Amino acid sequence: TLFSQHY
Amino acid sequence: QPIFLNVLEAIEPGVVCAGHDNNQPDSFAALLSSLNELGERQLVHVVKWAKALPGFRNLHVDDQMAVIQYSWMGLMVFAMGWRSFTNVNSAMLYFAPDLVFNEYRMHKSRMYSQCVRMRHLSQEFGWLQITPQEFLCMKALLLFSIIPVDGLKNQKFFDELRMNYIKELDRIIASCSRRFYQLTKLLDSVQPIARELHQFAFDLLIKSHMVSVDFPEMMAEIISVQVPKILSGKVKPIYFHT
Ligand SMILES: CC(C)(O)C(=O)Nc1ccc([N+](=O)[O-])c(C(F)(F)F)c1
Repeated sequence: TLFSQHY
Repeated sequence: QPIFLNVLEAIEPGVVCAGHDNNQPDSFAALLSSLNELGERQLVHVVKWAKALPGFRNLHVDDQMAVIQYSWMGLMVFAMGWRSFTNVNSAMLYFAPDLVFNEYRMHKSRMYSQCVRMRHLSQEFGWLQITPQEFLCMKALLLFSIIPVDGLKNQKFFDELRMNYIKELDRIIASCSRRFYQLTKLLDSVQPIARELHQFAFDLLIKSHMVSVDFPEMMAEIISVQVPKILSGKVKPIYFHT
């Protein structure tokens, strides 16, 4: 995801 | 005094600007584009802030993400409530230095109901004489006030953490016992507002292609994947009072 791809 | 309060002060984010063109007259699209952009920018700051919170790393990672994603609208509303209180005594809504809503903008954004609620939240900071230290500790506990109905991957760690944040709010309060009633009540009231904001944002995402509002990528994603879990009742807030 775009949240877990930057975390 | 505590180590605890030092931390929240130390990690408290700074000024975040929306990037709004205040020289262009107000339109729904422009205002709503600058709020969405602001949203994204503030999300980034909430993430960094969250990860430096005490005991936060104790959580399972996916709980770490989940918790921030679910609670983000609330935390924003809350801090925005304070920013409005401290900077302009709640006469207007201080979304950011370059994005301060007056009633006209309240109406033009089409969020007049929700904005009205938030101005009232701002006023409460005044009415209750909320101190900077009660605000910070309240805000930190907001992050732990909204969870899936079927609990998290490691519920125990979450419960421990939430328990200790309540305690710490209790320490910095101290017939004082009635202070707690009020703050817990004020905290409870953030949820219905965030819920109204969630619906607005959801609905807006859904029509965005057709009202010319631009959604940053991380927004579109959260609003479409996590938010609907809140609006469907899979993810519910934790209320002190019933
Ligand atoms: C997603 C939607 C329209 O952008 C939105 O509610 N954005 C938004 C952005 C910033 C802030 N803020 O406090 O700085 C808030 C709000 F918390 F006030 F409601 C909402």
